[PDB]
Amino acid sequence: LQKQITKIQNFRVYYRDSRDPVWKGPAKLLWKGEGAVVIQDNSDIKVVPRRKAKIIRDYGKQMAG
Amino acid sequence: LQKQITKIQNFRVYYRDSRDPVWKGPAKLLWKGEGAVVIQDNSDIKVVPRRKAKIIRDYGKQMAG
Amino acid sequence: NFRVYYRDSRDPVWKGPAKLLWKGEGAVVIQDNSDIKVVPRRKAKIIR
Amino acid sequence: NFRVYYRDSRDPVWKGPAKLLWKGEGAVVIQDNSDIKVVPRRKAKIIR
Amino acid sequence: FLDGIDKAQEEHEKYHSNWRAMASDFNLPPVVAKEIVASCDKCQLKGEAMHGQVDCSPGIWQLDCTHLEGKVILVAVHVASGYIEAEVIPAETGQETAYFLLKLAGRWPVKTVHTDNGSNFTSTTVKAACWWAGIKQEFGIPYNPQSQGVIESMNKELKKIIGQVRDQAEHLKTAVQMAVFIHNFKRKGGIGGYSAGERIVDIIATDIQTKELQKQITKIQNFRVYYRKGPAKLLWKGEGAVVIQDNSDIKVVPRRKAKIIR
Amino acid sequence: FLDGIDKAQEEHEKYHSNWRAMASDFNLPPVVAKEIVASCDKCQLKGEAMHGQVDCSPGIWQLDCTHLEGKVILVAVHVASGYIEAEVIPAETGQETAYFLLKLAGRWPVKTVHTDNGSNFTSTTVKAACWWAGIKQEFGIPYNPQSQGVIESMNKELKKIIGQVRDQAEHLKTAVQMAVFIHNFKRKGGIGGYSAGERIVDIIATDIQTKELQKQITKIQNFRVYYRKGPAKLLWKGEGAVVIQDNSDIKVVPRRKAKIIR
Amino acid sequence: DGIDKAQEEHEKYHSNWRAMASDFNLPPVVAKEIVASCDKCQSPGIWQLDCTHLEGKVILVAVHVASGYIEAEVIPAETGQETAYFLLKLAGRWPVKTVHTDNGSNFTSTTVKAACWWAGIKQEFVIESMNKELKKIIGQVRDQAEHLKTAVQMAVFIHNFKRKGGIGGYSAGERIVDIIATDIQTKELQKQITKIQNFRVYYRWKGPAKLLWKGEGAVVIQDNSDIKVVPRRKAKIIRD
Amino acid sequence: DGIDKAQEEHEKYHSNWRAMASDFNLPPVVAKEIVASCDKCQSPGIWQLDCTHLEGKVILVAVHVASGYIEAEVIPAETGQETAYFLLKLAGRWPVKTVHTDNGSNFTSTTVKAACWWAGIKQEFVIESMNKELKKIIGQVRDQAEHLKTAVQMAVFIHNFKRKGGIGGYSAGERIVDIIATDIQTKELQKQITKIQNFRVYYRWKGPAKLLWKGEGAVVIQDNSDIKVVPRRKAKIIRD
DNA sequence: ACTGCTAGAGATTTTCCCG
DNA sequence: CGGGAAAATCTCTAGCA
DNA sequence: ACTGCTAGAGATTTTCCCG
DNA sequence: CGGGAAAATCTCTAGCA
Ligand SMILES: Nc1c(C(=O)NCc2ccc(F)cc2F)c(=O)n(O)c2ncc(CCS(=O)(=O)c3ccccc3)cc12
Ligand SMILES: Nc1c(C(=O)NCc2ccc(F)cc2F)c(=O)n(O)c2ncc(CCS(=O)(=O)c3ccccc3)cc12
Ligand SMILES: [Mg+2]
Ligand SMILES: [Mg+2]
Ligand SMILES: [Mg+2]
Ligand SMILES: [Mg+2]
Ligand SMILES: [Zn+2]
Ligand SMILES: [Zn+2]
Ligand SMILES: [Zn+2]
Ligand SMILES: [Zn+2]
Repeated sequence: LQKQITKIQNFRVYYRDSRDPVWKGPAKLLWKGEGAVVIQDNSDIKVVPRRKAKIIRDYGKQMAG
Repeated sequence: LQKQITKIQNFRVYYRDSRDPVWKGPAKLLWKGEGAVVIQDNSDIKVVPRRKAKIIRDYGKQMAG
Repeated sequence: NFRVYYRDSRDPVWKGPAKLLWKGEGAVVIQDNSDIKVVPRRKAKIIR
Repeated sequence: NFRVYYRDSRDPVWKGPAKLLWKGEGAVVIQDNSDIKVVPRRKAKIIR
Repeated sequence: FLDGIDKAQEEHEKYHSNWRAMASDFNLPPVVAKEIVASCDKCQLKGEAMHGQVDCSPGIWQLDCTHLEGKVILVAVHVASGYIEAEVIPAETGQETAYFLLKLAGRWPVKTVHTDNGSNFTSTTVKAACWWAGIKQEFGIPYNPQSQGVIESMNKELKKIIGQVRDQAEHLKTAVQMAVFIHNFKRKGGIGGYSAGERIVDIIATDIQTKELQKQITKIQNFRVYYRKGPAKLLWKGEGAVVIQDNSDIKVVPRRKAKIIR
Repeated sequence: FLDGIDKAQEEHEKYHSNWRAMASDFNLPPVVAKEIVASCDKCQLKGEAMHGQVDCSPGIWQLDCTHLEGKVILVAVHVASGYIEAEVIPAETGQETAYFLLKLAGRWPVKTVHTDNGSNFTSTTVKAACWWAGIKQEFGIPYNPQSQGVIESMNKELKKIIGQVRDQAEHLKTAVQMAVFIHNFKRKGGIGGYSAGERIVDIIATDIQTKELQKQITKIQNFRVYYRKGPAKLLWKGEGAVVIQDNSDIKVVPRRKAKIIR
Repeated sequence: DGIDKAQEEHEKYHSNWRAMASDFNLPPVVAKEIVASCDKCQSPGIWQLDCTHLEGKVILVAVHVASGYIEAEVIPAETGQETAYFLLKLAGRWPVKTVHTDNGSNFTSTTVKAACWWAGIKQEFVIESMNKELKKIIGQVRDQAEHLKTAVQMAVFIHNFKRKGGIGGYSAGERIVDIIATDIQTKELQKQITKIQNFRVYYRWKGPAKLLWKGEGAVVIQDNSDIKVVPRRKAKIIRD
Repeated sequence: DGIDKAQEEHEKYHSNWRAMASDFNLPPVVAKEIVASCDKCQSPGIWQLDCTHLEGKVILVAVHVASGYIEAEVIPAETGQETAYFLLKLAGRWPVKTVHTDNGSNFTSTTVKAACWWAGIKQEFVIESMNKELKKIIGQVRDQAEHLKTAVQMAVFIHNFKRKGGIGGYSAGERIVDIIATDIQTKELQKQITKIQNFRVYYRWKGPAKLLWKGEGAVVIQDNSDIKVVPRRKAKIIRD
């Protein structure tokens, strides 16, 4: 369970707010629902809509991690 | 002479730099030439081209001054 | 209640006022002369 | 010496390279095939 | 300045002054002159200076027909990744669009398709192919191509790449597929320094893996949270915050304020 | 990675990869992949992401013909102030443009006129009227209306105001002059909270008054400055800086660094 | 502090508020109140319109009577429609407030009356000497143009910007620009006075003084027809 | 610090670097070097192409042999022009590296050879069972479509996303997405290894160790075929 | 060697007004 | 000094063929 | 009830690399 | 810690009918 939580926290999320057209950086994924995505960006827990988020696992993880 | 210098310093200049499209605020006019305008904005003496400057005497000088 | 003035379809003339039925992020749903229209918020102005 | 690639007149195709004769704030004067053209800097790219 | 309101109104019915002109000429406060402007129906001629934000889900695709050399190219983009699929079609009918869309849905997991209100996409033929493949159809607001701002942008980029490889091929369809190759695999940059094909594989694999991981997390982490109230589904127990979901509302709570039972 | 340079070149001649794709695929540093892209003539397809800045002098005017209701409106704007002068003309010839321009130069101190390359403005008739009135003619770069971005913007605004007063008049020329009235005197806002007529009166009066004040200052303040060198015209002696002019170069100098003689 | 010196120089010289607000670095409302409390002391918008006749054509001439700045057009007919078009053009070009005409059939038309009503121009019922000078310049420059209206606009150019005179040696365009800048300053001072004529200040607590200036740290008021400067926290301003 | 535990679990179990880089929070170059120094241990781009015949029409079928993901088109003729078009479409859609064909006249054409040369596809000279399953699904869904190519694309949909099986119960589309994501990770690790295979590190000063990882405060090197972690200032990295 | 700008609509910051 | 409130400024967009 | 975006070109900030 | 240098990020534009 805790290993699966740390596994799902390895994914990066690129998100946007409602009136800012630029994409915010790689937030840490905390929870994924069907319509909402709970992330941690800039040590702030945020709730993004599912339509406003691109969740990847950046495969330049072969250096960092 | 000094009264004429303080008279010419009462005019306000709205200027622009070469790669900033927005108009900077009411700088104090110090010297006016045929192709250059020496101003004092933000306690910084600047030299603006004549084509990049709008020199007015704001007639809402009937309050301040 | 709101008044919406809008720009609709291949027409630079602005219509309105209309009743604001829905205000979403990005677009609005309005009702002008018993006609329901979806207008983007760039082509609409809402006054309370 | 510089190479200027430009976009000239009612034509989406990009021409070049040309010799940069003058680079001003806002526009450039270039020479392509012994033809001197004044191109805005939005429609021109200069490479050293 | 109550007489100034009447005089500013009867000059706004002539000149349609803005609020600053009436506030200067009739000594009105700015709220009163703004109310004189805002009551004139002839002066509401400008919209809100913003832009919307398209649906960047992993299932949404944006389709559009573009034209080049007297031929019609039907293009689709994956909005989350930028992965394109284009094809030169003989005509811009819906019978030829439904074949492209059924083929695309057979290739990739297409969940939603966002088009404009072109007859090709608005037809009953594309409506039956989407019902068969299980695709949801979204249509943009008419005469507003900004709603399709991804695919139209990709239209530009597609034509750009065709202009670089038009001489490497004899027919336009070959150059279109060559440009699809170059965009999907030979142009890197974006959110992960990826090409579009690497990004769509990463996005779809991430969606599958995160759905599996969350389905395995929420079946084992079966807790309830009382904050401030009532029971709530625990979504994420952190060290300084707790994310819950009650009344279909995902809400973040300070760690001082909640406690988790069960 | 020297073999990677050759392989990246021979794949850029096929695919025209950007620099990030070649730097990822062939392990090149970014400067080398950027040099492979920058040597391809087929890949220079984008210009500099900036804009220029038009001449905002007190003497420059920008003229343009716009069209409304099948009629031609010749519009002029004072670029420094926004003051417009428009007139419905019978035809878009240069004989009718030179009359408008000679009339405008008789009304206001017109020193320079910036137009596009319309035949009206490019003619020998407007060239003789400008020579008579002493006006300098500047022409924008062809098929680039951004060079006339003031007057074109005013074109928009002029038509906007005509759309608000089209029903107050019977003919278009009356509504055009009514809109010129409303823009020049009933729309406030800008650099001084002014209307366009107040701003042009302020700008021209300021130009006259500052020219007189500087002509009276520089005939009495006849000094010379040695800084760091050589003699230089003293322009402005301040408390922490000294502005001079030597070799036709206006230069600001610290007060520690210069000393003023004569 | 310079209010006192301005009051003594006004009781000595009866100076305008322009001189007192510049020789003593005063706000113009304070110097305006100094010159307004003195009992000893208790036009830019006027144009004049006429029609001349030359070579069978009719020329509408408008003269700014304060500066001599002319504005003339060859009109196709001496009709109230053409006169209303000329007046609407002139009102959109300059701040016109009153025209003085000569009881002509084209000046008392309903079309000119509606044009003056729309632009806010008073219509009342120098000019002949200006028409004489304009006809002299038209006769001077008639050889330089093919048509008459070109020669009329050339003469308007020469009169407004090439003929100088008066006391300072300025042209008519410089004179109308200075006169209308002075009128803008006058209207801005009247707006600034009307903005604070509805205030009453209670200071030190003595009676309702009238506010003249509200600065960054001090207010300037007038009580018992004499002016005093009060600190900001030692005053209460009530809009009444 | 977890390099030692990973080396002991590899000498016990012969684990892949995927397991060692995840069970011990290692960089993948370090676990790759652990599994590469072990002497005991010393396909996603392959497609297979065929042409089937149904109702007098010819169907080009490409099968990803690692996942079973099919891609089929009714082509108007069994011509190398149509085959080259199919291959260029497939190469633009998926990362194709090798196709396996059956020495046909349309597969050994010069047009297909030029298409494989342009897209960088090796051409070498499962598939029949996949054609049998695809023909079974086409016969299942032939009643739902008017034309054959619609039924072929419907069967490609049903095979790739509606038929599940294998060990995990995944469809062919999920399997090809996981396989190609694994290939992207493999190519990224090879790029990361090739980026630092040209470096030599002098540490503590002992000999030229090879660099495995250069972190924020420490470097990880391998000297004398054993791995050690060194501080950043106690190492000198020379590109040679 | 020449050149985007302008005004309005919201949003956010900054200054004022008295306690 | 401290909150509201109002003014000022910043951001951003259409339309100009 | 729906919605501008994308990639390149410079400019500026930020991080790295050794002393 | 300190300069260069290089990478990263920010800004901004055309074209998409
Ligand atoms: N296109 C013209 C626009 C225009 O596009 N406005 C939209 C626009 C878009 C962007 C922007 F920033 C501002 C902007 F206004 C325009 O406003 N005006 O006034 C024009 N006047 C005349 C001619 C034809 C020149 S020519 O054919 O006679 C020739 C050219 C060169 C050499 C010889 C002859 C074109 C135009
Ligand atoms: N105008 C179209 C553009 C376009 O303008 N691109 C330029 C552009 C400008 C700005 C921007 F942000 C992006 C952008 F691309 C376009 O790209 N596409 O694909 C279109 N496809 C089809 C139709 C006709 C719709 S209809 O007549 O069939 C109808 C409408 C409503 C109801 C019924 C029928 C128009 C367009
Ligand atoms: Mg379309
Ligand atoms: Mg389109
Ligand atoms: Mg033009
Ligand atoms: Mg124009
Ligand atoms: Zn109005
Ligand atoms: Zn290239
Ligand atoms: Zn007096
Ligand atoms: Zn092993």
